[PDB]
Amino acid sequence: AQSFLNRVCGVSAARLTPCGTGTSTDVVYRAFDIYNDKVAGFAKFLKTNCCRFQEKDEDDNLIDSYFVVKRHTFSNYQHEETIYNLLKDCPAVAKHDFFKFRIDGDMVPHISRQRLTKYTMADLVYALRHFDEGNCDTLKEILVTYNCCDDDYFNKKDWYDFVENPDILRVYANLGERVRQALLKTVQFCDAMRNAGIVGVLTLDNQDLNGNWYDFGDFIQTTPGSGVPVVDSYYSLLMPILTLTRALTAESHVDTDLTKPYIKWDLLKYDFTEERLKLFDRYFKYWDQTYHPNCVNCLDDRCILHCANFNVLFSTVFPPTSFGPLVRKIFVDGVPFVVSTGYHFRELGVVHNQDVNLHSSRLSFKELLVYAADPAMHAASGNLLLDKRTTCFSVAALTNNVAFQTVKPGNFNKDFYDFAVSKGFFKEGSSVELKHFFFAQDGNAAISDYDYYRYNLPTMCDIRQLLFVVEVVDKYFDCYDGGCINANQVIVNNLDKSAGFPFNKWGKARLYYDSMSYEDQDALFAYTKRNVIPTITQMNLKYAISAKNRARTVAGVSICSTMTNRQFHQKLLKSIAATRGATVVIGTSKFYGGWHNMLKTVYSDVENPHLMGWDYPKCDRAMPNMLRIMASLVLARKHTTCCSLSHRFYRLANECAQVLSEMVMCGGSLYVKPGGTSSGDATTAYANSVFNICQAVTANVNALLSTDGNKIADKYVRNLQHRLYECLYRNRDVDTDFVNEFYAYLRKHFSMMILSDDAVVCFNSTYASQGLVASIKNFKSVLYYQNNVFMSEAKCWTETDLTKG
Amino acid sequence: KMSDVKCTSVVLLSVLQQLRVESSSKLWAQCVQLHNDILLAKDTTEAFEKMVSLLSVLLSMQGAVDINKLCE
Amino acid sequence: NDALNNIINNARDGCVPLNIIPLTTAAKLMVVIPDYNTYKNTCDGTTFTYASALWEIQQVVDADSKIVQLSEISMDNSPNLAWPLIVTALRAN
Amino acid sequence: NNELSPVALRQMSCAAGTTQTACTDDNALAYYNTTKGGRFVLALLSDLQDLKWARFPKSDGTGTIYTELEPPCRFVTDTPKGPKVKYLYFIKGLNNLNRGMVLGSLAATVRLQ
Ligand SMILES: [Mn+2]
Ligand SMILES: [Mn+2]
Ligand SMILES: [Zn+2]
Ligand SMILES: [Zn+2]
Repeated sequence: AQSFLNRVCGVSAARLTPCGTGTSTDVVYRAFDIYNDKVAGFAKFLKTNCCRFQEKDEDDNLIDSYFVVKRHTFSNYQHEETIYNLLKDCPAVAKHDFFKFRIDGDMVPHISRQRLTKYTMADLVYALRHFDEGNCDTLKEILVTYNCCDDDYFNKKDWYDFVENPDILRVYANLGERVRQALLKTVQFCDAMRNAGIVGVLTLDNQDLNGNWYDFGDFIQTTPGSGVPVVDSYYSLLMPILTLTRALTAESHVDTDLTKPYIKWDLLKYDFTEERLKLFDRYFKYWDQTYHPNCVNCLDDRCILHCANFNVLFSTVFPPTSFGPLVRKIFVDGVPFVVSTGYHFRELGVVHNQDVNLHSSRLSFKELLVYAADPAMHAASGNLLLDKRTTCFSVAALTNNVAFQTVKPGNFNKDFYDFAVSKGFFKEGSSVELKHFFFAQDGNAAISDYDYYRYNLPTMCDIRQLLFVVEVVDKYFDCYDGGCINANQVIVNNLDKSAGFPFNKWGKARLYYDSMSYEDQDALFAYTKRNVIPTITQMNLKYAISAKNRARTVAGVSICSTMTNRQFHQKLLKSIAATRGATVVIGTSKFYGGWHNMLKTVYSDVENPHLMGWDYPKCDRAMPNMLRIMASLVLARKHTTCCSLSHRFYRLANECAQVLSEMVMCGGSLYVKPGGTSSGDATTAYANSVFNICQAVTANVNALLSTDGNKIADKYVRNLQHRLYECLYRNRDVDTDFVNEFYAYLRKHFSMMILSDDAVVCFNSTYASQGLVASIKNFKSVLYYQNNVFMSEAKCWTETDLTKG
Repeated sequence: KMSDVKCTSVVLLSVLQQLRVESSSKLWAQCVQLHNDILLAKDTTEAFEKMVSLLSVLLSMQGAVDINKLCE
Repeated sequence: NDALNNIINNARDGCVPLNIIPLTTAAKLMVVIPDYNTYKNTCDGTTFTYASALWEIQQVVDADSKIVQLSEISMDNSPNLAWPLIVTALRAN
Repeated sequence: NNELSPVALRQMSCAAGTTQTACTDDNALAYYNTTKGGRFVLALLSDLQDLKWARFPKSDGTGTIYTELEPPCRFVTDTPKGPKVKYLYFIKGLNNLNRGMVLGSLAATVRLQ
């Protein structure tokens, strides 16, 4: 009847309005995270047994707060009652209310909670990580309700895009405070659970956006002072959001309040080792895995990933004028220099040089090279520069006047044109027509293309999923060999190319590859395994035919980088390029029937095939730093015997100092490259392949995990789902048996062909139509929440008649 | 007919560039902008007005003696 | 300069970040302004403050690297100038 | 649903002690993770207050592994023997999830007051 409604409201705010039927339930689609003994996943299920009431604000207007009430059994009733009685005093628990009503002649029990919010955090996280712009109604409602935007904003089409409409960051960042408060109240909930002696597993689908918690249904009780919270899935699923919405932006104000001035850090202070641990203890107190503020203390590669992931987030709070090399005044032959004696990354903490020799007597040729390539001496003796054309952090000016470089138009070969028009070509209405021309560019063309690095944002990665995608991508590369090679074995083509800055003032690469005997090069390559050498990259424009008027800019890295990177990587690089029948197809020619062999390779044994391909919009500049780091780690993994563990870490640090944040010398003044690959280094064409395979595996993982595991009919793939979730989140160490299992599943139902980001995939289709493998929308979702680019469906094709390739 | 316009815009920009027109940044910016719009045009009539605008730049100076160069 | 030695002595370890040496010891500042609107907010008048110091404007030049006097850069006269203006200044004490 | 640990693992006995050489014969009980790629016990269930080293010879018998233990946990159960206060000892470095599994199994199949 109606006494139900006046019973539910209880004591406070009896402004109850039914939000459906009466004494019956209310079924809605919500995103859970289920793992019982029969099903895993992070998928939208059908929540049924709950009657939802909405409160009325004054003036008779509907307010954003609800009174849910479940209806379930009798043992869960008392169990819930006891656990709530124990957990009531915490501020981060929503007020329950247990009562018995009657529908027919029986006291059906209820849990009439109070003052909810319509959505949990699980809906927010799912909708951001599983985007589909065709139907994003839940995201629209969640955005409008919390005053982040207004409904009139969504009439501006391509609103969701990141390249177009770059203002959407300002819309998303308005959700930071709610998420930060959720983090804090989760910490307080964990403290209450521990001190109360309760053992339980935490999910996001039991936390309204305000911060409170509920559903103490599957908890168990232990002795007080000895409880344990389980937070592996919660934090790891929530990781990618904390940099979409900048949830830690309120940590740079004077007393962490948004209505205060900014903290003014000291100029010279660069350590920030205590602050990182304080942040970790405040927000991630119960993440029971050691977090090393500086990664030079890490034990192996996976710990380096696990600590770089946290440093990425914690480095966006500290000022960007303290990062970079940490120079030191060194006396040589009675003269003070300024030379780099370390580094300070955002993703690896502080790294110190091991072999530094102040009060040196004389400099060898190796010393002269390693001192004429460091930006410290250059920048520390140049005028300041404040460039308002760009948003990238400028550093200094080496000269007194900037230089403007233009791009000339290509010339005309008239005789061929006359011959063409003689033979009845270029007639109006013909299919063949001129479209590829030599475009021209005005004075400020170089800097207007360097400015595109503004599409690079500090991104967090789902670490407990990357620590498995990296295993599978690793298994994809177990067919080849690699190792360090000596100076007398490197193979270099075209020895008369430029030597970078400032070496291009004296001669081409031949001179520097010539003056060093076969012992100087090895001395340098063994020096870099215990030191860090920052370098200065030049930026040049290409002059080639094209169909689009945008310029193309390529980075000419200095010789001191590629000279050692060749020795480090060349064995593996030339073992990849000399293999036929693999996934990567670098080196396989299309002449003499190679293309036919490739196409018949990728059609291998799939059952109901359907082609699918793609390419990435601005692949080099939209690259996050974590995926670059992981790609370099996967490439350097093969050195299990030739190098130690400190040597491998210092080589990785050198790579990050040379191709990830190196001081680009664009024009006539140094800038700071924020992130992304520089396309003119030694291992671009293979790092891109590693990236592409990583995205493919991530799409497969997301597509298989996020499926309702009660409709899947083939038993084996359901067991695959369950074990996949188990080894992803409920586990900590690699399980090579299941890694082999999943890799076999992939290569049997997802065939691939890869070059540097230009891929082709042949997939079983009657599975992809049931979401057991990656479709072409899954790559859109992954690129959205991980690469920060929206994949337009005018660049991804899909083909179904295999007779045409 | 438009292909002839694109080709003549290419050669016109080349002769303008070797006439040392890029010493004044604004003029070179206007010229390169017009040339890019001519090359990307899909129809003939706007190509021709941008063409005459681009040719007026060459006619403006005195470096290209026209009466001799027009020898028929 | 003695300022570089001064800021290198005050470090706890003698190692200071690279991105603060020019910021706190440079004797000349270069600005690049794309349009008059940005010029008004930053390099307004013969003195301006950046990096918590005092600078005086000197030798304003345009893209063609020809000297432009300060009175010319008005609102209405702006469309008659090459407009990556490079405004130089020196550190005042 | 997100359940803690479906099904329990098992119970056995093992050896422990106070130092490296203080490892006497069977003096505790261990719940173990049954993995095909090796053997891994979870928790040391004992009556003596200050055990600090535990030991178990390798399956080959040539080697033997020492397992350091964290500070103990105080709990009791109900049995025909009456109030019988044991100390739960965890291997050092045990992660939260396995603590949850062992504690859930203990509270499920064994009484506590
Ligand atoms: Mn729940
Ligand atoms: Mn429940
Ligand atoms: Zn670590
Ligand atoms: Zn090696």
